[PDB]
Amino acid sequence: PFLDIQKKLGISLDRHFMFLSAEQPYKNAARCHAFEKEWIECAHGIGGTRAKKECKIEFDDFEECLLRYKTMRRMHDIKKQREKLMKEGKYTPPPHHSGREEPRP
Amino acid sequence: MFFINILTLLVPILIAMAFLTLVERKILGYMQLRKGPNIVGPYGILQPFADAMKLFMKEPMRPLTTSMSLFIIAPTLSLTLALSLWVPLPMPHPLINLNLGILFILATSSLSVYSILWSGWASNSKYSLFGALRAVAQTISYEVTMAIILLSVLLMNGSYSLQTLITTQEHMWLLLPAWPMAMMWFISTLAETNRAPFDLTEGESELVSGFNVEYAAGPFALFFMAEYTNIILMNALTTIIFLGPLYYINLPELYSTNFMMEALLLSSTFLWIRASYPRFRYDQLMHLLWKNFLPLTLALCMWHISLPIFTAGVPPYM
Amino acid sequence: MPSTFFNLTMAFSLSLLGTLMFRSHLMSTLLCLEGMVLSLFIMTSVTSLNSNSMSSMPIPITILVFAACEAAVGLALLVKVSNTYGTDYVQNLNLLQC
Amino acid sequence: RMMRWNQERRRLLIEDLEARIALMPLFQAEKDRRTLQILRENLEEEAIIMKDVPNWKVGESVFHTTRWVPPLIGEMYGLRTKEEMSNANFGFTWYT
Amino acid sequence: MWFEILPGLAIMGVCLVIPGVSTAYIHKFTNGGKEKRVARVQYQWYLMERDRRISGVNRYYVSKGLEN
Amino acid sequence: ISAFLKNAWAKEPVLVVSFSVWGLAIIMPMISPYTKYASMINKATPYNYPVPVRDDGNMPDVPSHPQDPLGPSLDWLKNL
Amino acid sequence: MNNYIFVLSSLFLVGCLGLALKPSPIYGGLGLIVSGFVGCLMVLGFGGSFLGLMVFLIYLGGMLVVFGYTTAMATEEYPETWGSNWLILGFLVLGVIMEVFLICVLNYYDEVGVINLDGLGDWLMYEVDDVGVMLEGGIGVAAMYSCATWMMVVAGWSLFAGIFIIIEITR
Amino acid sequence: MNPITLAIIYFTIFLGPVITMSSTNLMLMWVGLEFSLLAIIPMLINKKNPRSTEAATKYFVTQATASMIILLAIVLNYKQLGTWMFQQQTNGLILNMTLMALSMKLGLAPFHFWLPEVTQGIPLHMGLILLTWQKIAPLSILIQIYPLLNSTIILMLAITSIFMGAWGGLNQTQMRKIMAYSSIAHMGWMLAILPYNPSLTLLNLMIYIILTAPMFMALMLNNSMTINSISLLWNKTPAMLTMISLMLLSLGGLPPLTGFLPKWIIITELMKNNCLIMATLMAMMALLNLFFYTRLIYSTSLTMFPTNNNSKMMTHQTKTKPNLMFSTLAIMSTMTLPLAPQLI
Amino acid sequence: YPSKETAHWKPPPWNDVDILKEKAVTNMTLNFGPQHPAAHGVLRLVLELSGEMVRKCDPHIGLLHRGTEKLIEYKTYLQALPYFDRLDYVSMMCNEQAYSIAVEKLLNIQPPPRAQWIRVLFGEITRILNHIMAVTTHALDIGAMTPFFWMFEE
Amino acid sequence: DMDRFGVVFRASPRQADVMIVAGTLTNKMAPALRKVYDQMPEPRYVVSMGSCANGGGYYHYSYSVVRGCDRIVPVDIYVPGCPPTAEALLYGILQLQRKIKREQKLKIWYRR
Amino acid sequence: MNLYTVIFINILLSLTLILVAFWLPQMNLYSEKANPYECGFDPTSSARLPFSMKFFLVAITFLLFDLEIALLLPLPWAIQTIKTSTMMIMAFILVTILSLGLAYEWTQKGLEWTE
Ligand SMILES: C/C=C(\C)[C@H](O)[C@H](C)/C=C(C)/C=C\C/C(C)=C/Cc1[nH]c(OC)c(OC)c(=O)c1C
Ligand code: SF4
Repeated sequence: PFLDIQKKLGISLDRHFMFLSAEQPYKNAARCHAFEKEWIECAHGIGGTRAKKECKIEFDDFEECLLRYKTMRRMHDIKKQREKLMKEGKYTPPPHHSGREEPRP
Repeated sequence: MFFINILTLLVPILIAMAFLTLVERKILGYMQLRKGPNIVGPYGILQPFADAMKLFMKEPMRPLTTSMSLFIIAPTLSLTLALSLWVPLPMPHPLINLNLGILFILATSSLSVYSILWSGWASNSKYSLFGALRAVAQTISYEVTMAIILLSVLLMNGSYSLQTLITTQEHMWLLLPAWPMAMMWFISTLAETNRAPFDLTEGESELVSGFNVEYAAGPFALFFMAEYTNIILMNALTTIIFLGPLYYINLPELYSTNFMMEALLLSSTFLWIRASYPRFRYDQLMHLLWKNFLPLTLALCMWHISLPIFTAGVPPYM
Repeated sequence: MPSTFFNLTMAFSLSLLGTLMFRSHLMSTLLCLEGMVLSLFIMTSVTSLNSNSMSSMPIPITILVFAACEAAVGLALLVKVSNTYGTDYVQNLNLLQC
Repeated sequence: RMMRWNQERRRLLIEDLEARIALMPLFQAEKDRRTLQILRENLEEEAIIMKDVPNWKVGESVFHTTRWVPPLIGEMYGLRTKEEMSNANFGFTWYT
Repeated sequence: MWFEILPGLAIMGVCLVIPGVSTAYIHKFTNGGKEKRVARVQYQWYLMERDRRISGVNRYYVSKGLEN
Repeated sequence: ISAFLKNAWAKEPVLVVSFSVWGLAIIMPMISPYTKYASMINKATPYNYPVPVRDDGNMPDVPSHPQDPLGPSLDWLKNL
Repeated sequence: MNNYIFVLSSLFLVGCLGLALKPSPIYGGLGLIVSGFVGCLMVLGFGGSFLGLMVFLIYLGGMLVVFGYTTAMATEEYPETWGSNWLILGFLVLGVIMEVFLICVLNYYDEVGVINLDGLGDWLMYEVDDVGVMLEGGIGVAAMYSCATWMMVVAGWSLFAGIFIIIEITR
Repeated sequence: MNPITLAIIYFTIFLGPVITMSSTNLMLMWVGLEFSLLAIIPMLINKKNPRSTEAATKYFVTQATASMIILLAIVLNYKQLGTWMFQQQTNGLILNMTLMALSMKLGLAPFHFWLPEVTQGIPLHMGLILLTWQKIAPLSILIQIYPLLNSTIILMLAITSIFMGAWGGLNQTQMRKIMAYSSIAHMGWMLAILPYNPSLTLLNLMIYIILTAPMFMALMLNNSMTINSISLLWNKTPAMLTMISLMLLSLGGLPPLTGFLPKWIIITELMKNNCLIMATLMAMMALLNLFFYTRLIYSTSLTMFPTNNNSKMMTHQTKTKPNLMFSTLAIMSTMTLPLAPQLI
Repeated sequence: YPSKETAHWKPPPWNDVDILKEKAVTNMTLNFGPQHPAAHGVLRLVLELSGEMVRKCDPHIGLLHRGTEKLIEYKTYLQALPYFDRLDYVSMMCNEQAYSIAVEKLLNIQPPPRAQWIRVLFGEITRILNHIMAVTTHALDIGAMTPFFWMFEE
Repeated sequence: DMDRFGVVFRASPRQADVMIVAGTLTNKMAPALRKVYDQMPEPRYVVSMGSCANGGGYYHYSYSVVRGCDRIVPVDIYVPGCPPTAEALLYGILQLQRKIKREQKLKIWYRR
Repeated sequence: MNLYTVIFINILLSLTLILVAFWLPQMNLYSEKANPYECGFDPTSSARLPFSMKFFLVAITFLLFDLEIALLLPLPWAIQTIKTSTMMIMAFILVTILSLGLAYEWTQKGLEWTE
């Protein structure tokens, strides 16, 4: 920060709930805990300009966990192809996806 | 079968409203050294139906200065909220089991104000607007105390669920721990619902029937039965919270019966109070309910925060 | 979720467009500010519930607190404006140019 | 009296929670193998669906990492019906 | 006289008693000799979804026991 | 000042009760011995799974089983 | 019921749009109330009860004061409803139509990534904890009393000092 | 105002920015900005006249929107990255919206239209605080995120602030607006270099404060608010013309005075990055910033204007107002260039 | 620098206090009319309101003006007596007592002891009538309605 | 007691089914009476009560009196007296009840 | 959907009831019955004019106290934390601060109305 009075005195008024992997009230993990932890543990000691390209894989995995865009694309593609095939009459959905399965437990 | 449940929850409440009107008139009569209705039925058990039918045969008033949209929509909202408030009520097993029932009640009532407050504006007239602003003042007065009272009371229950109060009161009532909170809750239920001595919105001698002076027919009837439904609701809330009846898992109808008894007692108490006292002033109500009730309310909230701790009586989260 | 976040951001933008593009009254501007507050609240709350970040859930209550204090002082200024000019209009406030 | 009663309630709660603790493992095991079953079913269907499109790995990931990333209610229950999708959401939120 | 108020009070009471006993018995009738389940936390919902999927019929209130 | 409080108990007894109850709420937690069992009871509640621990071979005080002698005996919560 | 959340979001957009067109503060407050209701409903749809209930309560208690004020200050002889102005009615209709056309446009230039009409309701809750307890909203807010006690003091100071500010502005 | 209220309000004013500095959460940052907002309005509206009501309403309504926009930026960052800090790999639209709202908070052009109005609508104090202390936290936001800002609008806004402040102060007979346009120009000089060694931004800030505070005191000593009122100073308190002259000629940056150091070193660090013609334009409009200061100091120190008959009463009586800090701040300005390497 | 637009611009005041057309005090007006149940019979009572508190009261009576005095001028002294019963219509016997006393004074005649005694008796009965009336109607207005029904039996 | 019969007052004329002209009607108070009768929503009835309202009464020949509410509102039932005993007004109210009992409206509608 | 159903049922009850109230009866409309009441006589002005409110400060502080309620209301969950001292002190501070503000307003005559 501008005036690191917290680091001066060792207190944490606000710098302990800065992100997701940070002390949820009872120990319930937020989603992308692992991804954010890994990104942050890569980007430590480094600052900025070097972390933005030496810790890019981990940030990209985090971004896909949180915003989760490529899985939307993947399922949308699978669904679109399925609808095309069912319209053409090529695909035949099974019982365990039409609503008739043997429940496991 | 859920729709049959809706029936068994809704139609008897409406008959209860209708006969509460009769009970009000007759109790006020006998307190006033007279007999109320005893003509139209054997002992006047048809006057409510007569009033309803006659009100729905009268021509409604659509004035010229009015805003017809809010005008027609306000009684709708009034009755809808009065009738949705009965939904989570555990008597003992509710129709809709919510985890934040008291917040549902609070928000529903704070929205029920807007029926008065939009009908008064839409009905373009003076006494109408007077009633609306008096409703604003009334709500400003009572809402804070209602919330903090209810907080302090449930601070020994452990949740906002209404059904947990039954187990909180398995061996005792919450009236002996909190009779002061119960007093103030009662008088805030009396300020809510616009019931005497805190009427101050249809104050026939100050205003000429505020927020209903331009309403004649079934709309006015809707406002009427909304009021007389909220009365029974608030008595039901007081007797679920403080006057906890006996659950007895094998005998739940016992809970329902004792609930009936206590709710009737507290409603008759509302009517009694109408008959006994004169009306407050809507600034004297503020002075009362800020300068006497809110200090003691905050002090007793501090007390009820301390009390689970220094007694090792912190309740459970389910 | 992306749909509703888009819609909520467009709602914020509409309320911002509103409070920028003035009309005669000022109360309407204050209400547009309240609407922006509300959309921001819902965005924060939905992000927190999605991510299951119960550590950030104290943020929207703070938003409501400070926004209501903002509304309070705005309404007090409105009381003063009416006591001066009488009619709430923002066109009467045109004497600091000179 | 309230003190003593809430004292007992905080013990009945201990009992209930301890039962929950004792039965967490069975539910966890069954949850695991059920999720894995559903994912294998999705995969065995995606294979026959997208057998024809030019460049498509059927069990491909969206992550550079290799560790277990638990799925979510849309990947799972994606190819399934609308009732299952609308009970995953809106199932607890809309009480029984 | 004051006992001429008890008719209206009686209708009122018979009408206020029904919403409770009716809800209780409807719950017992649909769910079957059982109180309607409360699911205040996700764990209870998990238990009920489980018991649904155990039944063979999509009903959480059959209570399969030690016959399995 | 005793006379002042004597006057205030007659005129304006609502604020006297309020200040009394405020000070009582602040002072009584300092007094009781039961005040400390509250945190202990809130701690005892197992909302989350007690995750087991690997036997390093140097965990004597840690039990090998639920109903062993070791660990925090919750009998202080019984017969409190 | 898969388009539930999208309908709620669209209704909220329309409420805030009719707000931004600025009729008298009566109908503006009506719009605030309806939009806060819708906000509560979607916050519940995403698994949050407390936050929605509190938006509803706060905005109701606020629009009460707005009514009390606008009857005194922001009142005219003719309060200018939405229909009062042909131009406002036209911009309202045009705004609905424009947002509909915009949604149908961005559902084309990107198959998915901003809006998914095709898969709608499939991406709401994102990894619920199917087995859980002591997990609702309210624990996180109650952390204002433990592990986030600076939010509590700073908010309390805002309110406290706001009282003095009110008195001074009004005096 | 009773003392309890003054304690509360000045504590809040002091704690707004202090929370803004000593906070890593952007949301507590926003909280501090809102304390600065809330607590200023009582003392703006203290004298209770239409001018004060208008000033307070304009301030409030302009700052609320900027606050909401900053909160939007923060919430969009939280959605994007699940954190409460503007990292790298954020969206330039978020960062630029933050910059726009912060410029509206400061008073930069083309968001400058409210500052001279508001400043004229309020006393000399509450112009000092508004122009000095309220600028410090909004600047702290930018200083904390300087390697993330786009180096294009950051400079267009600076250039617009320079030009418009110069041109506006060219024709203002009112002094409370001259100070405002000076603020606009100096914030322009700051914001231009803020992506380039932000230590110099704080340098210009400190220099600007040290120049403006004693100038406001000078105006306070006789409640001078006009060229004609400051011109009647060769009779009332004529021992101040020396310091007023040197302070104005430091504000309009002339070399031997330390008010040229910030412009000089800014031009240095801008020519070290091939930002040449922008610096040329800025340096050439600072001259017009100097012109009206020169006109003013003609009017008050070099070409003594007519006075009145009733100004002899002021000569009979005595004064106590110079707080002993006017001297220190006026002499540490105007005479501290040879110590510039220790300032940088 | 004098533009065309800044030509009408006037320099501000020295104390930052502009002279204004102080807004007219447009108090609100209300007919607390005759149908109103608190209007004790017929009473227009135009009153001005700055909210819900009264800045001016102008009672426009004239709604039970018949012309009793002119009709009395046209009637005899006995024919005119029931007008006095009908003037104050909750204290009837006292009004006719006053009229009777006046006509007796004009006649230089006194009534006997028994008549005077029953006259004062019924005068005090009228006092109890009107005091019941006043007290209980005042209470009705204020909100307390049971004294009315308790005392109207008496 | 009137509430025994279902006859309770309401202050607003729009929540009212009947008006009882219990007093003297003056030239200054007649517009108000007619405004009130108008504002009453139909079905609506009028009871003239007392000689001063049936006819002009004891103030028939005066300059400020209308010589009957017949000229301003249509009266359904006339109650005589100065004053009429409340016994008598009650008789007249029950006579108005009997009048309502024989309205035969839907009958004639069917016979249109 | 149970709750949605209950509310729709109540809604439709109210609307059917209003439909009956409007389209069942008979109508005889004319301008002298559809104009505002004002007790027999005519209004001297419109009701859409300023109604000076004399408790506005009380309204604003009610808003702030509403926020205080919103801050106090998480306590039933705050009590099942392990600390039970920080929450105690912080709730004490919040309530005491609110009471101090109420006392300042009271003494400065903010709860009194603007005569
Ligand atoms: C539960 C029942 C209720 C609340 C009813 O409203 C009450 C019981 C009935 C009333 C009030 C009857 C008649 C109305 C009326 C407006 C009379 C005129 C009047 N009123 C007076 O005083 C009040 C007088 O005072 C001397 C009068 O001279 C005159 C002429
Ligand atoms: S009692 Fe006689 S004088 Fe009085 S109003 Fe009736 S008829 Fe007229």
